[PDB]
Amino acid sequence: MYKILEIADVVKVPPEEFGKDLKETVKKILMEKYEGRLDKDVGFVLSIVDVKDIGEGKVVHGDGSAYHPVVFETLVYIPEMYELIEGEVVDVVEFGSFVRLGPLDGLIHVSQIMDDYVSYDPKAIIGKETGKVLEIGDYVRARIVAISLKASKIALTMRQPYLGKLEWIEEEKAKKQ
Amino acid sequence: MIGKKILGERYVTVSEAAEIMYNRAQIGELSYEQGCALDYLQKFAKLDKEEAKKLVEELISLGIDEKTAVKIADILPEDLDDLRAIYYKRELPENAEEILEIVRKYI
Repeated sequence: MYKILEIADVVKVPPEEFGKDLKETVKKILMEKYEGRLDKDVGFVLSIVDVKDIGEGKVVHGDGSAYHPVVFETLVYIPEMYELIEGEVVDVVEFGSFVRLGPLDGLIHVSQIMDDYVSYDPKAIIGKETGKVLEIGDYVRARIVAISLKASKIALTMRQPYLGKLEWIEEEKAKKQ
Repeated sequence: MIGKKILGERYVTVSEAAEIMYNRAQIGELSYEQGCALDYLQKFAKLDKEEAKKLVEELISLGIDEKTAVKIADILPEDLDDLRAIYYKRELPENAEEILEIVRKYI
């Protein structure tokens, strides 16, 4: 899932920046501090969208920086258990297929791709009885079955009804019409 | 932790997130992961931001929770089976058909 969060914080502005635009300076500091961070509860911080409020600066002894209370908005990516997702296969190995979900990828272990005997062809995952094939570039619909975010592993499966490579789903619809 | 406290949140569609990331890329170079996110978002956004947000609003007007409305807007289900995929371990909505009509209505 993707979310926009409203966050209250206190931003430290060094004296070397006192001549620059306050909002731009605060935004830059927030970007350097939080973008790229991965939090188990919050998710992956993708962007500091905007700074919505900046209070008066406070100065504490022994410190030359100005501490400003602020409220900023941020876009985050957060995987959720049992979530239905759609993504692109970016790597296929003998033990599974990696699927891009945004800034993070999920892994469909080789035994969770399809209900069939599969084999990895060094020269895509192929089903022996169905002929179904999964290779880099394919779009898939899957479900998250395991999450381990470390400030990482996201496990995916398509071995449930209504899941699979998009083309397989479209074919099923055609037959059922 | 991220900030002193999270005041509130809003689930957003992939379509809207894609435009938000597009704007971020206009103010500075993206990291590798931010770049992957932009690529993913642009490829899986099935509507522009305006339409996606309009769809979510319509679905919410029917009493559909925010998270689910967003997921529906992201997936754009075409039949009952697609809805069954979304409503995992959940009973299908009594308004299942109306949802499909609206989705098949982003038009």
